[PDB]
Amino acid sequence: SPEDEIERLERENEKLERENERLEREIRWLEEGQLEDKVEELLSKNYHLENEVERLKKLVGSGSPEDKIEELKRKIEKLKRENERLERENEWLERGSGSPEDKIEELKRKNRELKEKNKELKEKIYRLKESGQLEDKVEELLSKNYHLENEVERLKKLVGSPENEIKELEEEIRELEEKNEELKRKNEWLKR
Repeated sequence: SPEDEIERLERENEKLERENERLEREIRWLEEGQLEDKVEELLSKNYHLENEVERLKKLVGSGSPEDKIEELKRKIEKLKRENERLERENEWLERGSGSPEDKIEELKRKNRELKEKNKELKEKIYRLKESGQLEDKVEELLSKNYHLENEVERLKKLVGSPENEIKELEEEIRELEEKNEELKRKNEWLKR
């Protein structure tokens, strides 16, 4: 089915999109690097991020709400993708296949573009890394900087009251389940 194609290419492109962004940043740091200077300032940046992780960790008194919020955010993601799958089929049934096939065409063009750039970016980094020892240190420290960045934001999506948060997410789940049901009713109505 066309929507099986659409889903696949969106999955693959977003990952490419994310991975290319990281490579862009690495090259931007290694071309700009005076590399010893760049290393020092990455240490300080990672130092500041690790203390923020610690600060935010202490603002979390219990992991039990954290677990719950994480669980609800996952459920919300499941429900949204399923609602999107139902809306696409419903549009397709109502309005025909010309709209997916153009979307697919655009998605396969961007996919090829994204992969071409990925290969170029990755090729540039190997060249940039080259008989250099500082260069790997810079690689690791940027990688660490990426993970600490992600960790600070994870702890920011939590801390504000954790139970007010669970209250919100559970209301959103009610809305999505209501929407899911309407979309399935319209779908069965169409395929009758």
